[PDB]
Amino acid sequence: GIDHTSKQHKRSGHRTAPKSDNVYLKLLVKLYTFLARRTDAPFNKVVLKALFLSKINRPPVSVSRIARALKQEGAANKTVVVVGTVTDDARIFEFPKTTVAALRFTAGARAKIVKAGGECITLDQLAVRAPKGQNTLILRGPRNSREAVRHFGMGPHKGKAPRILSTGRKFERARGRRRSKGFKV
Amino acid sequence: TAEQVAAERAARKAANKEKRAIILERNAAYQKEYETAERNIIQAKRDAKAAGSYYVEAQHKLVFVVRIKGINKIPPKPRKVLQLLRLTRINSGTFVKVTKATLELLKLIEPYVAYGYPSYSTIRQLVYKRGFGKINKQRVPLSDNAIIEANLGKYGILSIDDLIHEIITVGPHFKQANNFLWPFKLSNPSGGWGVPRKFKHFIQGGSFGNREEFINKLVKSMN
Amino acid sequence: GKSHGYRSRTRYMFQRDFRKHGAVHLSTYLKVYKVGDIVDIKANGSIQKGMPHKFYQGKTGVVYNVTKSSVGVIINKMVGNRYLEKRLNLRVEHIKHSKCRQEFLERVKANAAKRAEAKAQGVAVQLKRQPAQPRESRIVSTEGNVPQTLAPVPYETFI
Amino acid sequence: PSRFTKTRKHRGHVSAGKGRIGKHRKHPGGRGMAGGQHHHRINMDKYHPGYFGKVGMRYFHKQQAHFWKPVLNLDKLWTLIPEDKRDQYLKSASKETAPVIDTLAAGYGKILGKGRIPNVPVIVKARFVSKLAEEKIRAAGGVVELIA
Amino acid sequence: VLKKNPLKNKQVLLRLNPYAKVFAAEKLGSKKAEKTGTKPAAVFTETLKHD
Amino acid sequence: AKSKNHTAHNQTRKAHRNGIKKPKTYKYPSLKGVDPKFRRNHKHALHGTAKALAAAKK
Amino acid sequence: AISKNLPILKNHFRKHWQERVKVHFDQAGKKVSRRNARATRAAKIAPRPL
RNA sequence: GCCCUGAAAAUGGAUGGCGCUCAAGCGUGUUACCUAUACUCUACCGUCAGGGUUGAUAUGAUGCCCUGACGAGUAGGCAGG
RNA sequence: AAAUAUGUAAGAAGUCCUUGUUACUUAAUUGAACGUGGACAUUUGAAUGAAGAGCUUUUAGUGGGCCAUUUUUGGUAAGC
RNA sequence: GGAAUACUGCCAGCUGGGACUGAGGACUGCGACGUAAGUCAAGGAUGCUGGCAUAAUGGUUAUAUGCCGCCCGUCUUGAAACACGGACCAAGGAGUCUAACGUCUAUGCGAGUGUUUGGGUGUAAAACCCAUACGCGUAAUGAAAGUGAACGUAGGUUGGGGCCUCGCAAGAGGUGCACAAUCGACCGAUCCUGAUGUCUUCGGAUGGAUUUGAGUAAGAGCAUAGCUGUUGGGACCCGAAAG
Ligand SMILES: [Mg+2]
Ligand SMILES: [Mg+2]
Ligand SMILES: [Mg+2]
Ligand SMILES: [Mg+2]
Ligand SMILES: [Mg+2]
Ligand SMILES: [Mg+2]
Ligand SMILES: [Mg+2]
Ligand SMILES: [Mg+2]
Ligand SMILES: [Mg+2]
Ligand SMILES: [Mg+2]
Ligand SMILES: [Mg+2]
Ligand SMILES: [Mg+2]
Ligand SMILES: [Mg+2]
Ligand SMILES: [Mg+2]
Ligand SMILES: [Mg+2]
Ligand SMILES: [Mg+2]
Ligand SMILES: [Mg+2]
Ligand SMILES: [Mg+2]
Ligand SMILES: [Mg+2]
Ligand SMILES: [Mg+2]
Ligand SMILES: [Mg+2]
Ligand SMILES: [Mg+2]
Ligand SMILES: [Mg+2]
Ligand SMILES: [Mg+2]
Ligand SMILES: [Mg+2]
Ligand SMILES: [Mg+2]
Ligand SMILES: [Mg+2]
Ligand SMILES: [Mg+2]
Ligand SMILES: [Mg+2]
Ligand SMILES: [Mg+2]
Ligand SMILES: [Mg+2]
Ligand SMILES: [Mg+2]
Ligand SMILES: [Mg+2]
Ligand SMILES: [Mg+2]
Ligand SMILES: [Mg+2]
Ligand SMILES: [Mg+2]
Ligand SMILES: [Mg+2]
Ligand SMILES: [Mg+2]
Ligand SMILES: [Mg+2]
Ligand SMILES: [Mg+2]
Ligand SMILES: [Mg+2]
Ligand SMILES: [Mg+2]
Ligand SMILES: [Mg+2]
Ligand SMILES: [Mg+2]
Ligand SMILES: [Mg+2]
Ligand SMILES: [Mg+2]
Ligand SMILES: [Mg+2]
Ligand SMILES: [Mg+2]
Ligand SMILES: [Mg+2]
Ligand SMILES: [Mg+2]
Ligand SMILES: [Mg+2]
Ligand SMILES: [Mg+2]
Ligand SMILES: [Mg+2]
Ligand SMILES: [Mg+2]
Repeated sequence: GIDHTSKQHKRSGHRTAPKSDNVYLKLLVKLYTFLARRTDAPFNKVVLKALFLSKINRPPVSVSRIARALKQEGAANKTVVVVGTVTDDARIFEFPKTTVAALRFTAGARAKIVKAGGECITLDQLAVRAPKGQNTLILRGPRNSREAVRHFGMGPHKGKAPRILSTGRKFERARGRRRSKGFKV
Repeated sequence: TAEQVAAERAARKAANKEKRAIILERNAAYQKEYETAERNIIQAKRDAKAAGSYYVEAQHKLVFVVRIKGINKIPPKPRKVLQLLRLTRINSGTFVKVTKATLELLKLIEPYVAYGYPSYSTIRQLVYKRGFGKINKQRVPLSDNAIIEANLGKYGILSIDDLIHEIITVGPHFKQANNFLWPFKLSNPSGGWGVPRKFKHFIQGGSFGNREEFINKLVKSMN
Repeated sequence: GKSHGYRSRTRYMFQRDFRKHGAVHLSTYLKVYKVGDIVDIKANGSIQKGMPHKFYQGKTGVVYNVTKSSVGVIINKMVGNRYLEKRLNLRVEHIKHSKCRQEFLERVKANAAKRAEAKAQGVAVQLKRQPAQPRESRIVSTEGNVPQTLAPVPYETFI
Repeated sequence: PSRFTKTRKHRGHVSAGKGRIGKHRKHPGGRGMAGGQHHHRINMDKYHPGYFGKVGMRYFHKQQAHFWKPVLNLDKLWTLIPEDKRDQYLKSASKETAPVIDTLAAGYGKILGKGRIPNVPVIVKARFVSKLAEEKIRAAGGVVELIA
Repeated sequence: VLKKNPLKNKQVLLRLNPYAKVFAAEKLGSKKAEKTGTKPAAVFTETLKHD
Repeated sequence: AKSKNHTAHNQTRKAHRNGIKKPKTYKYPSLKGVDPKFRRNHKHALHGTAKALAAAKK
Repeated sequence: AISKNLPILKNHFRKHWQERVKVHFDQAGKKVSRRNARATRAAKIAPRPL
């Protein structure tokens, strides 16, 4: 027998393929499991992983998040990658040229990006132009933005947000919320 | 490319020829380093006697340790120590550098292990027969010198006797060289433990504790 | 009923030392405490204001605050299976600079200097502590020292 | 679907998945929200502070959307102008032919001042405006026309 | 595929560490010490056989 | 029906299953409870040093 | 009972609700009916416009 | 020290039994010998981990392949069938 | 006044040099915080180990316990 | 005085007997012996020889023999129990469906999203099509009247993948999304300050505060679906004394 120090037969807590059944997605996945295996180039090893992620872990990169990321110094001529889908943002007016590799573009998103004289390519299109991620600028969306995570850590004085199905006064607003009704959180 | 292959292949048969003679040069040296040092302590004793004094030896810089207790019903503290010394199954063994801060581990761990001072002979047969190396978490036998150099080369050490040397002499990269060695998985002693019961002290009637020099006869029947 | 008041169990803990009662000397008020300072805690039971609770007796922490008559100390308290972080407001009479912290800094200075002198000769150093090694060979001499040889002593009562 | 369900994998183990000591029984602790003030108090402040007792004014026969004033930030605004017709005014900024934007028509009822609008005059007509909404419309050569 | 031990099977012995070749060839698993004459001081043996 | 009253038996084992660690250190930690008026003025030394370091960007 | 961190539901089913359940299977059925009665009203109402 | 006395309970019975007296008893020492699902080496099953591999190259890329480690289980969780 | 248990420390979130901010503080360009610029990356400041570190969400069962060495309270005692 | 010998330890000294194993399936590695050709025990067994045919061998079954094995199910600290149920067999026999939800995953579209109340249509409860609304989301805060989200490249500091520059490398510089800690700014509540003005009671600019908010600070949601979990329901199945 062995005094074990570690849980035996523990599996890594890590996705190993995408959960999806999307034929095409398993092809991209088949692409970059080759690119990441047969090149160094940190970039591939990253996208190959990013492909396995679930819809929460792939929050949308916005069109304006792209516009701003390009204002970075020595950025403007890089091609921004978004292993996930890119949405449109009514709120920027000036939107630069540049070519954007994503998984999906909303209608209005490739609209903006094209009309600005720019390109909208799929990832495998990126793969051929840049087998090593040359001039790629990977972008990730605001994960902790979900309505869901508002309630994570709900507790006295935690400042979080109750799971309350229908809000207002008369809805968890009295005893335990104000010094005048019992106490305060 | 048919004349580029032998061009590199015999560029490696060349390389391997040199390393093989360097090793020879070293191993032949080490021999005398031992041969002399051991001789010296002999005559040092004879001389101090001659002059009516007493040569007293340097305290041992190295011990080898064998866990001789099973895994269950062990108290938390010595249990912890037993692990940090990589001794987490019965009859496994490791080498320990003797300093105050390891000496008190051996204390804490004593009625579960039997240890002492290994001879060159024992350290040699232990590594040859049962020496495996730790590489990428894996336990790999030391079948060829290439394996050691691949991993201990950065510290010197590019042969098995380089390893042995760094162990018995202790010093510089003992930490690394010794950690490179997987804990030794010894068998039960062929010929028995020489004692009615193992879990008394070696002084009290056998096994467990520092049996000093005597460790060697044990490990040789476990090896 | 059981009793678990705030100063319960502290009949000897918050007691003054033998023949060291009354007035707390003025060294205790002249010491200066900065944030990040490491202090031992040891309540003075004659200074009833700003006492540590009896738990924190003998514990050692870091200053996170220096107010008028007190320091704020951060103590890591184990509760359940996790360490929780505690803010303490202690008057200066219940606090003390940690010696082992003052020795550390001395060794930092000492280490900088040894490093200077060494590099101002390009030579090596070893700046880090090694533990107590074995023992090298010796030759005890027998001159003036012919071994008095002892033996065990017989039993003997004497009442 | 049932065939996908744990209670198929439990077939053949006593007690389903519900223990031997503690059983699965009819309502231990009581049906619904029993004793929120008693044996379930901890959960009911923590997870639900505020639940018990009153606060504020009653209002008899409150009619929702007497209070109907949907909000629109400058943040958008230019969305209420058809995609195509938009760049027209955008490139030809003028106090002469500035696009009249009827926000009440679009379903709103108050312009709020979040964001930045480009320096291009606009006729904004709405019930109610934030003080800053006005201040930013005026900033870029527009005006607010209060309507009803 | 099969761990061969060098303390048997002279071949894998020779693969690891040569010199074995010269070791064996030059005996020296024996080899005699050179004789000396150091005799222990009179105080030494007085004390040995003491009491 | 009297029953066992108390113990801390096993409670150590439980705590050490996945337990202790320590409690997470941060350069720039929580100014919770630090002297207000020290803080107030510190806001302004900070505004300054930054503002001052703008005198190098332009 | 009350447990975990979940919304506080108010599902009013304490009343023999099962006795008064209306499922609209005849959604298809009564659409056809609704038409086979608009055409047949248009028929008798001559050229008038319904 | 060992032995003897002190030493009385109910079906017929218990150094486990037989039986053992320079013991097959008591104290001690020395060797050999027997034996676990434990230890050592090896095969095979599975689990986990780390790699290699569809460049065009007959039939499995969630596949093939190389390597290391590990395997008790109620209540219970999950997975694959 | 032990033994055994028990707090903290053993550096990069560090060290030193120059001098910048502020409404705090000082008799005071004094301090106290926080920084710019410069210098020191071989043992960067004990040992051993690390089968990887960190982290989030959600949910089961349980919430009668009992035993042994030692410490120990009640009881003549108890398989209390 | 000069030897032996015991005891202990070392040999990369030689050697006999017995036992179990023989995984792998072209080559490739490290070697060893050779003056060489070449040979080898060197990254896992080959050679020679014999035996078996209504048979050798093997699977199953019955019996005998050696050792071993109490009755399951249950509650329980503890059951083979002198605890309960169960004589035997077959067939039936228990976590369901629904309304509303939590978390996670898949999918569609995305600052939007949901065709199915209804209309159109049909090869007729299907499939195909659709206008107005409505719902949820894109605004918060306050008991309310109400007011309502850029000083700044939508801020500063510190980690930070990836990318870029130099390097032959090691390394150094640059930019640094997600995430994290911290300082600050913005919106509402609160407590102050109370300008220009006005009809003298109206108005509320501005600047603040160890106060406060389920907020802002280049949106993420809406919808179908599944497991697990939640509440109400006969609510996993059978069971009261009662009313
Ligand atoms: Mg939001
Ligand atoms: Mg708070
Ligand atoms: Mg023998
Ligand atoms: Mg034997
Ligand atoms: Mg003996
Ligand atoms: Mg015995
Ligand atoms: Mg052996
Ligand atoms: Mg009491
Ligand atoms: Mg007391
Ligand atoms: Mg004292
Ligand atoms: Mg007082
Ligand atoms: Mg199951
Ligand atoms: Mg089970
Ligand atoms: Mg059953
Ligand atoms: Mg049951
Ligand atoms: Mg409102
Ligand atoms: Mg907006
Ligand atoms: Mg009771
Ligand atoms: Mg009891
Ligand atoms: Mg209890
Ligand atoms: Mg209803
Ligand atoms: Mg009811
Ligand atoms: Mg009907
Ligand atoms: Mg009509
Ligand atoms: Mg009698
Ligand atoms: Mg007897
Ligand atoms: Mg006796
Ligand atoms: Mg005897
Ligand atoms: Mg004995
Ligand atoms: Mg004996
Ligand atoms: Mg076995
Ligand atoms: Mg198992
Ligand atoms: Mg400790
Ligand atoms: Mg739980
Ligand atoms: Mg629970
Ligand atoms: Mg519970
Ligand atoms: Mg219970
Ligand atoms: Mg104990
Ligand atoms: Mg030998
Ligand atoms: Mg084979
Ligand atoms: Mg047969
Ligand atoms: Mg039996
Ligand atoms: Mg049965
Ligand atoms: Mg009972
Ligand atoms: Mg039973
Ligand atoms: Mg009985
Ligand atoms: Mg019963
Ligand atoms: Mg029956
Ligand atoms: Mg049946
Ligand atoms: Mg149609
Ligand atoms: Mg910026
Ligand atoms: Mg009934
Ligand atoms: Mg009845
Ligand atoms: Mg009644």
